[PDB]
Amino acid sequence: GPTYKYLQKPMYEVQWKVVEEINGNNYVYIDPTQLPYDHKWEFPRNRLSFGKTLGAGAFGKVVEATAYGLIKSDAAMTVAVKMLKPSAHLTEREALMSELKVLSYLGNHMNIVNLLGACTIGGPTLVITEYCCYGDLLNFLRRKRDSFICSKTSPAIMEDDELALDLEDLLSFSYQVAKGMAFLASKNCIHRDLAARNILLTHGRITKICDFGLARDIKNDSNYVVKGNARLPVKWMAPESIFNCVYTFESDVWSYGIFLWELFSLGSSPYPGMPVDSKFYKMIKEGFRMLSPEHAPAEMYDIMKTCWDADPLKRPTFKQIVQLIEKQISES
Repeated sequence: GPTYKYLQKPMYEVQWKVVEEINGNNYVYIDPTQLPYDHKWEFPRNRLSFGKTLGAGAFGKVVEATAYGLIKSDAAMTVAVKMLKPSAHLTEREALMSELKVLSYLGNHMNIVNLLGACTIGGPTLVITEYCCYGDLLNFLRRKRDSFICSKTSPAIMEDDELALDLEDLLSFSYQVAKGMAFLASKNCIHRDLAARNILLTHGRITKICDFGLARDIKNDSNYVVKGNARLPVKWMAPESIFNCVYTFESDVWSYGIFLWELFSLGSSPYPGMPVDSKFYKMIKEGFRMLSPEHAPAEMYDIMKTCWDADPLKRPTFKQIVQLIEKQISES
């Protein structure tokens, strides 16, 4: 209804950013509304059947659905559908349109959650993406955790996957996520919230980097902390990024280092037991770092440490990380 303050209610926002140029120092981003939309993506909404909710946030949700003829003309497939509230204002719907445009611009890669289609006419805006049957990687690591150190106990069952977790899995996830992020970086794209909770797993134990924002309300997740005017994933953020309030290619790399730590720690939360407050920010800026997880190979811990270099310029690029891990594989 009518309000007497200009500041608009919180609404869904586009999550990933595309960089136009770095003149600094500072980043200038592309305005996503200016990107094209190809109507080849348009899918008759009557060909969707909605199932269970996968995750819901304050503004909308993502649901499991079946789609008929979406990719192969005479076949049904399971997909994930992103939606706002049915009466969402056009300005909020436009954020979903901009998201659709960014996904289209990025293009397809095995290690992201890919765009499959959209319903932008004839009703509430829907974005159709890949369904990842095993859910998020953080939960997967936690369910499978006990099997890493026991070969007698039956591994936790997740859908059809009754297999144990081993070092080969962790090395594979490390490599896959690095490739996915190298892909995003190659398109000048910044994720801003890379973490195990936002990486999904599908058939073949393939990891897919996700934009999960619509599917949770961060007020209910203690890994997001009030810091100034925002609630932020501070334990995954680079110190200079927290201080200057800017997300960069180098701060995504910092996050990948934190991801490697939680990966080889089998789903433990970072800086365990450490209060997140004035003292935490100070200690990280002054050089405090986590030590190696028990299960992390030395070369992976070494990558972690470089991802956490106080100087953003000295951190590896994702391209360089991919090369390093591929060197590991060849020598293995």
